[PDB]
Amino acid sequence: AGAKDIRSKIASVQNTQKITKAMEMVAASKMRKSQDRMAASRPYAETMRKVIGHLAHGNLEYKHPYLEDRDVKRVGYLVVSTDRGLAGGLNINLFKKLLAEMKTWTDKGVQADLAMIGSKGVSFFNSVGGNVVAQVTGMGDNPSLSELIGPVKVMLQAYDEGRLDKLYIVSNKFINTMSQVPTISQLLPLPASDDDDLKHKSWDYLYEPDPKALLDTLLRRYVESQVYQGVVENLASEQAARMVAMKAATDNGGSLIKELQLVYNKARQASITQELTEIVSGAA
Amino acid sequence: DLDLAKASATDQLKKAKAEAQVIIEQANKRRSQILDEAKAEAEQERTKIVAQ
Amino acid sequence: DLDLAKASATDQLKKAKAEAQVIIEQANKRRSQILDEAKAEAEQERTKIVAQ
Amino acid sequence: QTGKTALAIDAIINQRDSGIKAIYVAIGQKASTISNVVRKLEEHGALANTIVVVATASESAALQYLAPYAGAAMGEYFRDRGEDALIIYDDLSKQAVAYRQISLLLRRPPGREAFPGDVFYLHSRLLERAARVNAEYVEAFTKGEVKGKTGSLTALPIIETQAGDVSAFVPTNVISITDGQIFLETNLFNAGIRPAVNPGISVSRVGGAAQTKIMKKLSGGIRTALAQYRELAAFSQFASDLDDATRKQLDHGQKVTELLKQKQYAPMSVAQQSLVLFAAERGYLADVELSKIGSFEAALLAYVDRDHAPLMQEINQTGGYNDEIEGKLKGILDSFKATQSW
Amino acid sequence: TNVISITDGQIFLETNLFNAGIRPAVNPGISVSRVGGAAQTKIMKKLSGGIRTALAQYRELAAFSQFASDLDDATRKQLDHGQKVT
Amino acid sequence: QLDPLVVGQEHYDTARGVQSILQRYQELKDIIAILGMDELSEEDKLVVARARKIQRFLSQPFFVAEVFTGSPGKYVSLKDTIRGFKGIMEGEYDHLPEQAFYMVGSIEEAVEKAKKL
Amino acid sequence: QLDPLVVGQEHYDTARGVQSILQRYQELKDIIAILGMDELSEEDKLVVARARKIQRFLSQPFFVAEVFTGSPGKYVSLKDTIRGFKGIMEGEYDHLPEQAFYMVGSIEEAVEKAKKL
Ligand SMILES: Nc1ncnc2c1ncn2[C@@H]1O[C@H](COP(=O)(O)OP(=O)(O)OP(=O)(O)O)[C@@H](O)[C@H]1O
Ligand SMILES: [Mg+2]
Repeated sequence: AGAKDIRSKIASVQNTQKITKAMEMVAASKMRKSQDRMAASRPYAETMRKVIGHLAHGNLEYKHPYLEDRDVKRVGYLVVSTDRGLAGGLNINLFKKLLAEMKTWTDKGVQADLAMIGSKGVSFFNSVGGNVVAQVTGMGDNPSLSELIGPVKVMLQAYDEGRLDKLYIVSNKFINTMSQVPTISQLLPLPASDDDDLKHKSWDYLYEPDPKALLDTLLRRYVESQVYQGVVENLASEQAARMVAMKAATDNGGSLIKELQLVYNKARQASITQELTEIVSGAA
Repeated sequence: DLDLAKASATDQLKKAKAEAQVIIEQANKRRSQILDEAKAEAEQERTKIVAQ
Repeated sequence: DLDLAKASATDQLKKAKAEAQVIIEQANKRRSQILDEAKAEAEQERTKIVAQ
Repeated sequence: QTGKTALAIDAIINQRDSGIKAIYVAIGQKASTISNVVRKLEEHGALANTIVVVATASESAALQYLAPYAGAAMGEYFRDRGEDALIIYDDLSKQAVAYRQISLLLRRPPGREAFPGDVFYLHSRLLERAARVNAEYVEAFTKGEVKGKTGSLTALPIIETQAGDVSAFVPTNVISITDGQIFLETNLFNAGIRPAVNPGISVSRVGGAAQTKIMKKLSGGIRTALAQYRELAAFSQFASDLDDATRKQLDHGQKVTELLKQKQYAPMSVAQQSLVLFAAERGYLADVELSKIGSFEAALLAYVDRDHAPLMQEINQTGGYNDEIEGKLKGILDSFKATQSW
Repeated sequence: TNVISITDGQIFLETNLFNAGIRPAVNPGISVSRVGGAAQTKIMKKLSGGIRTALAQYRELAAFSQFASDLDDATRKQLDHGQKVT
Repeated sequence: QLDPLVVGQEHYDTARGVQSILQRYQELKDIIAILGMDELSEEDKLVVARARKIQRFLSQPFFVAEVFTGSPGKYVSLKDTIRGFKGIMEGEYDHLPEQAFYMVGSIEEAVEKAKKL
Repeated sequence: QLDPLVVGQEHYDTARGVQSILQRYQELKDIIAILGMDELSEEDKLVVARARKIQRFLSQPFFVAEVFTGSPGKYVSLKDTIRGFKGIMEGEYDHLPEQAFYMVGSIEEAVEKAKKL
């Protein structure tokens, strides 16, 4: 409608610019605070990947499901995903990579299973109509190391009883403050693709008594560490992806305001000139 | 379990064949309704155009 | 045998639907042609009588 | 190009058997457009019931301007003898443009938007002639020849807006005068909602007193529900969780929006409209997938016409509604939805 | 426009403020007095500069009030002070 | 007439309360339309809910409008009107849907439409 | 003349489909301008991905315009237009890039352009 309405439209775009600017800074506070959690979790997880760099080597290995390989018919994926929108093209560029791999196995008839962390994963894969074996949501700013475990309680029991023949973790990764990469990697069977510790081959290992318990409990901490660190590094990726996208909106909003104001200044000037002609031509 | 399965399978198949045969005869009732209406508006079109 | 019997029944119903639609459409095809014949006959007759 | 004329000549075409006489007044149209609309009236049965009054774009500014009044004088003859007439003034806006030409050439002072000030008096005295008169007035006019009959003249004026802008001087005057409006708009028409009737800004000031009881009962629910569906659909547009009341409402509203689309020159009797609304307001549509809703309606009308025509005659003649009518319609919807295919 | 140009200052009263319960309804930051502190008593002149700057800080923070749970406590202080002055 | 020296403070406080809630909701309504209601504070989400109810509770069917509505018209006392708006501004009806208010009548029968809804 | 009786149904349905997709693309453009496309639904993204191809395929080289674009002009039979747009809206071509459709005479020429991008 007219200038009165257009002036009201501009005020709503100006309101939008501010709010999409405030949540750009607030996001950038969270992406730095969550980077500290990631950087503190990294050394523990880095040690766990060195620990399996040993466990892949040696001929002293006993029997143990997670450590030894298996002929593959059914594969499981743990997908971490956001509770919140506005992160931009984060979730879907991860999910298409998952579906490409999932399709690749499904090509040869290998079965697949999903377990999800976060709201958007549940909805998207329910829309595609895939399996979902287990779920957790509402992780918020930072979940506890114990509260996310439901998805792995099923997925670990599934690889134990041979319900699964591979298990994977699926997340974005924080490679830069303004760039992040979607990734998929296998946890089980603990990949013998990793190096044997040949430099330390002279030191071939001696078990402590009760080697079943010591090996099993240690590997439970390994998968617990790999899943939790992957969640935390995805949460750093979301708050970073939000800030970048909120920054663009503030700029795009600014363009929309200048455009609209030029339109209004025309409408204003015309309505003055149009009615003044009607008045002066009415002096007859 | 094999004997009982046969009986229902037959019962299911006879039902499916009965509904399919009804649908083809119902399609012929739709056909003959459409054709008689086509005939009815063809005579009516001629009669109005010559009256016109 | 129970599962393949219902598979047979559903492919029979899919054929029956196919049959249902085609019959309607040949009727629909026929409808268009007859009405075009009626329109053609009326226009030829009308134009020669007005000339007469 | 939103279907203004299409609606009004379909309203003429549908009077072919209602007993209401029609007048179509063409102000300022091109003569070949009139010749085409008169042809469509003649392909249907409608021309024998209709007067066509013409002032083409070639004719002088006084032949126009005066045409609506010439049409009303013909409609009043039926109105004052206990008969019903329907008069469609086409482009009452162009009547105003012709009257502005006359007024400026006569050097009368221009008012707002350069129209003369009396332009409201031009249209208001035209439109207040359309009236229903009581039987006493007819008896007095006819000098006792006709007794006990009430005569009526119904007017359907047409206005063109330039960009949906209702604030122009001629639209604001005519909106002030009339007993309601139907807004047709381009966004709905391009989306394929044809007829493009905007349920929100359209209103009838007579409302339910004009309907048959069956339509009255069903339709009262439709229009305000459909308006709120459009509000709810905006507020929803980025909500991911949808509560079941909301999910149902947005679903129902899409299915009703789809149901009200209708092809040109294909008017529906009372019984056909009533049956299709009964399908929506009793939820027989609710499970049906949306593109099939169009085929569902066509199949339902076909089914009922072959199998249940005595009820269609009952409803069309009476317009009645009762528990047995609801029961018979319930039985028909239950029977159709089981036995037939869309 | 003429009277805005002629006068020494403006008190803008606003309806959004009035409907939201800010009853005196004066919109700061668009209202102005070109005479300013020369008009004003020593005590009022000394104290009122705090109000002027507090409401300026309040306006920018008001956009963060929707999600002011995660803020620097200094900002949180400025925001909770802006509200209580308002 | 809307000032405490006529209306009394009971009525005045109730009207000023309603205006402030509806004004706030009109600002929140702009955020929602693009950022979505999940983006709000949980306080602002509760204000948006209770406002959107008050907006519907101000509706009332008239027994000069039955021909349009088809429904029986309602009359309310001033006393009952005040009590109803206080009840939406506080918690008593936080649990009813929005459609349970629309064209109801008293608050004492909005619960009944909720049970019907 | 855009009327089912004179044009017949295939032409009429194709024109109204094109009109419906391009209208819906106008409705999304105000979302896309502030939010960007990533916020859209996966069906809304498919509407945009088709509409953009439709807008490009409406372009054409003209024999009188050869002096400007250098490229040789095209004359397109009506049958090729209907077949072409019907295929885009059905998604027969959802694997080609947008550039494939710009300034190609017929849909065969889009697929040959797509081979060389
Ligand atoms: N219900 C309908 N369904 C499909 N198409 C329709 C419908 N109604 C009208 N149309 C089409 O819309 C076009 C314009 O209709 P119409 O001529 O009535 O519009 P108008 O507003 O009168 O245009 P103008 O402003 O030129 O008088 C025509 O092509 C007509 O066939
Ligand atoms: Mg027209």
